[PDB]
Amino acid sequence: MWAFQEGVCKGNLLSGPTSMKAPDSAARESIDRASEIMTGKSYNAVHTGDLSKLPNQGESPLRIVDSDLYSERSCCWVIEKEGRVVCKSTTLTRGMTSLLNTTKCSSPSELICKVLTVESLSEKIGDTSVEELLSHGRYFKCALRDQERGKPKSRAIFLSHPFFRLLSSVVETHARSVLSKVSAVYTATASAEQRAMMAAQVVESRKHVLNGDCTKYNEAIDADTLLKVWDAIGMGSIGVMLAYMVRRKCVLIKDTLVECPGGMLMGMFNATATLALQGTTDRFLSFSDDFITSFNSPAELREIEDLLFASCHNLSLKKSYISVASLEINSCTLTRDGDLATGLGCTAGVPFRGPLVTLKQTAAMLSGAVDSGVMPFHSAERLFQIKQQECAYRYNNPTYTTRNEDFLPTCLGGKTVISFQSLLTWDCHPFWYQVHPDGPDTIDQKVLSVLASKRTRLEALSDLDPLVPHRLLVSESDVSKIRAARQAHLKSLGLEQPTNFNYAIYKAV
Amino acid sequence: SQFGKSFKGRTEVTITEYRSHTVKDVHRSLLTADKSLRKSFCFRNALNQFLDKDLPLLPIRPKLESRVAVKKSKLRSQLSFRPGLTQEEAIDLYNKGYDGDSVSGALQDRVVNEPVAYSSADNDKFHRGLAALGYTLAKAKVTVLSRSKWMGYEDLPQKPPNGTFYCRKRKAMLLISC
Amino acid sequence: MDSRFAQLTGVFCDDFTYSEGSRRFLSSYSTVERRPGVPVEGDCYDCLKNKWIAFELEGQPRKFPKATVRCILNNDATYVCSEQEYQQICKVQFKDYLEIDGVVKVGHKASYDAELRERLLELPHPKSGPKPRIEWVAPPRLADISKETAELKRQYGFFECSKFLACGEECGLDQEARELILNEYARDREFEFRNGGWIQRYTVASHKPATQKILPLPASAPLARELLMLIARSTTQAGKVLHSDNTSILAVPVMRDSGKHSKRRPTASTHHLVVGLSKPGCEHDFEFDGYRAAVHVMHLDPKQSANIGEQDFVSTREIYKLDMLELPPISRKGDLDRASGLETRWDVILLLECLDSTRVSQAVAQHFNRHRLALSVCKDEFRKGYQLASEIRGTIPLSSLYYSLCAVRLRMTVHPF
RNA sequence: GUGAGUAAAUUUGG
RNA sequence: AAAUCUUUCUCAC
Ligand SMILES: [Zn+2]
Repeated sequence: MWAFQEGVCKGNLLSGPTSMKAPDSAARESIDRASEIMTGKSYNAVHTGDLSKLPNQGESPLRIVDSDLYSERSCCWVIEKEGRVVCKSTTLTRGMTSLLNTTKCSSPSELICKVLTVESLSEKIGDTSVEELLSHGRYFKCALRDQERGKPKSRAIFLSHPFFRLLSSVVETHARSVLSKVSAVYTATASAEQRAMMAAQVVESRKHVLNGDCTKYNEAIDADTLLKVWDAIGMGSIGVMLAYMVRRKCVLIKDTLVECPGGMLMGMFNATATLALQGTTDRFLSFSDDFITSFNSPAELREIEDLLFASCHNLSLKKSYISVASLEINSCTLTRDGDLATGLGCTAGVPFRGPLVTLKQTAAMLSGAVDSGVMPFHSAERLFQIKQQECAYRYNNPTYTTRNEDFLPTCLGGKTVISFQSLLTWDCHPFWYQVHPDGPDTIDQKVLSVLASKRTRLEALSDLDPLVPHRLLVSESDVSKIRAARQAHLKSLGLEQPTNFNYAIYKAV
Repeated sequence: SQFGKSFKGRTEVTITEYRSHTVKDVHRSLLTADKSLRKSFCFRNALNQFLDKDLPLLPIRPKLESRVAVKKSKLRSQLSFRPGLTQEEAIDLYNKGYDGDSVSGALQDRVVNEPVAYSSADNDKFHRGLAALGYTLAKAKVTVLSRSKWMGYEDLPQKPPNGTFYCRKRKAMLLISC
Repeated sequence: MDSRFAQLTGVFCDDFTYSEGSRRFLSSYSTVERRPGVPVEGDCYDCLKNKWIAFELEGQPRKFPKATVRCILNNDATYVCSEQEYQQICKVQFKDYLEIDGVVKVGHKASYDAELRERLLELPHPKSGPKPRIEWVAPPRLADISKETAELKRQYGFFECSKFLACGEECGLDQEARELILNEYARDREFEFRNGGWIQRYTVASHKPATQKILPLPASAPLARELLMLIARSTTQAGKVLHSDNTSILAVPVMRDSGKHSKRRPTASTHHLVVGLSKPGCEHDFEFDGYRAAVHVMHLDPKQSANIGEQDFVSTREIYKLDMLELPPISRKGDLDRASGLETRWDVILLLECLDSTRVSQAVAQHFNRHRLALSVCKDEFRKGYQLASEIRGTIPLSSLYYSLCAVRLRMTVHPF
């Protein structure tokens, strides 16, 4: 049916693929591709472009954001029981805490300063040294990549050591700053539509467009290229250490360590990889492996191909095409004048995940579609009515409801089929407010959140004064004192636990 | 003495790390959303409770009526800018007993960019989803340190040269810099 | 005590009074303000609170007594202090950004930089590699798509029946007959019976993929929504016959036969065998008490079942129909047939897309979108984007890929672009 | 490697 | 047995 669409359709209506296939095969093939590229027989991994038009941020203070150093994402922790390296998977928060415990350090900034300040690689920084840190930071673990539409085969992501993550965070922050400075496209966070509009404006002055993709992007960005870019932007010893760890990286597949000297593992240094091409030439609008450019004559196209080759941005011959009447970037398709291309485009269907979550999500999707030119409003209203009918067929059993109120949705025992326009313009019973995309959370969302939320934990450090930074050092006594002071102040007001604060109600009055 | 085990070997840790160690991880349920909602009639009980108790206390909102003629145009990014709170009212809100985390979140400005291809004569901003129909949206740096009496602090005089004092007109500690 | 903070201390307390006129903070770096006859325990002394204040850079602790209050100046122009008051004073006072020596900079060079660079140099480096010769030609034509479809068909062939895809049509039996047939089929396969439920026990695996072939298209899929809802219900209700308005299925857990002490209940990872009924007249016919029906099985992964059971067939069909061209009639093998073909078979194709958990049709659709938007493509390379057989394995995904290619061929044949 | 039992997915979706 | 290294429950020693 996607083949018989009048306009552009990516076939995103159904959910993405699923699989529990182990990631060992994907990682093994990725490492084999990297090894093949290293021997210079498949693609190019040697950077030749001149990265001289890049500002040198050598004097910029080393800025570390601690928010991204702690998270629930998985990471690899390395131990040396009897001289043999053992790799375990643990939350990034636990990994960072273990790293800080091994080398006594109040915060990651102190660890970075100590690492950069020692006078030798064997000097102790606690129960470790820079040599040991570098040796342990080259170990990675394989995991299954998140499923995405259009990729039936499972892909592999790689979890790194906390030290590697810290250095990567620093270099990536500075590389993103340089990228934002070099061009206005990467201001802070450009969505697909914003990038598409900017590209349409940029490439309007030429005839042909070169909607293109880079193949084997992660396997072709060598440690040499990363070090070259980092030196160009002035990364100092941090860049050298990171390049050394990348060159010596080892991946634990199943139960064996395999060497992968070639390329990088996954999209870790996206900013640096983009900066390679961007500093090579001001002719492309590239976001990692996705780029777009325009040309007028075959000689210009040959120059573009040579520029891409010299920047280790090997063109993907399978899914790169030349267009004259359309532009395409990050799945967003636009007309040369800037208008969104007619058709469904990237519209995605809403799977059944609850009586009211489904309605809220389909309402949000239809609002997004109608706000653009995807479909007229009447079509969206008909689709909303159809979805309400489907939800009624699916959720109108006693196991979900025992009510027969007139105002209730047909799927919860009622006999109300709210018009899409009536729902959007707050013209319904208050029970329907939760179904509005901007309305409060639905009953299903709260129930599922409670289910998810249902260890010898520490003393909770919530309800903090907004004026205290999160980088302040606190001991056990400090936490207890803060809790006691907050409780005493709340009691002085004759009040229980603090009342929830919502910005909308505060602005209303 | 969990502090001595989670942070073994360190007596002081940053607030970020300590809070990261109290996130209360959420476990990925192995069942679908439908089966989870059916389990123990949790959703049915929640719906009964909401209808009986929560629904009557809902602050009924007004219905949108303002409309303007619109015509299809190029794709644009409609920008909604919600300002964040400032130090003064943030301190006041925290002192009054509101949750500190919520106020901390509200101190950050919010920017919403929405792709819309629809324009009006006056270039009005439209509501969520209602773009086709045309529903429109329309010296001394005295600093308040706190709204409480800190013990053993000098009272604010007529001409506070540069110190920190207490104000009687407004129940707050004032820092008079410069 | 460090001499790099002297100036920083001076600006920290310009003219700040504490009692009536006297300056609140005494700077230890100035003799006139320094307190004689007492050991110095910090950068500055506060007389109201009788405390010592020390300034440190980010991650650079100084040697001062624990009693001394430390005010950290972060690299992002943000200050921290255990005492809110001193934090505010420093925040307002240090607006004039004055760089302090010792601040760590991203360009910092460690004493081991040369050694690490030498180690990197001694390590292996990549070779250049060949420059591709790119030829830009017109996109593939109908002939190339027909060639790809014919290659797939001759390489894999067709099944005699539609297998589980026939379960989207009525089997011609009532609820009682359907339940009896399913239960008697489960008994015939010698499935274990326990706690009123069926369990399929296995001991050894051949460790080879099952035979792959293309499924012929049934005439229509009237019971697509019913079947998908039944699978969604069976995600957890396994071992007993599930009934719908017009059809039934039986999802039996697949468990290892360890021995006398064996697994007795399903767990999160336990696979299912979904057994469904369709009209008889194929190899998989089953008869009991005069009731005859074709019994077709599908081995489903729990993630596969969860993904399949959540699809919205009707809404997807309507969204596709919003801006669709005229769908032609097609034959059992996805070939244009204006004489005896049926337009309802397209519904079946959609149902197949819902049943295929790898969604290779999504990849085919993305490539076809590129094809329709392309003026020129790389010769002999773009055409190798519809060859997705290596990316998938199984009868259902193979059939889905074949019929996606057939849909592309039909679009090019009937509505050329 | 040996032995034994059989909290969690059925309760409750036409 | 199948969309085939997946269908791998608990306890004690
Ligand atoms: Zn058959």
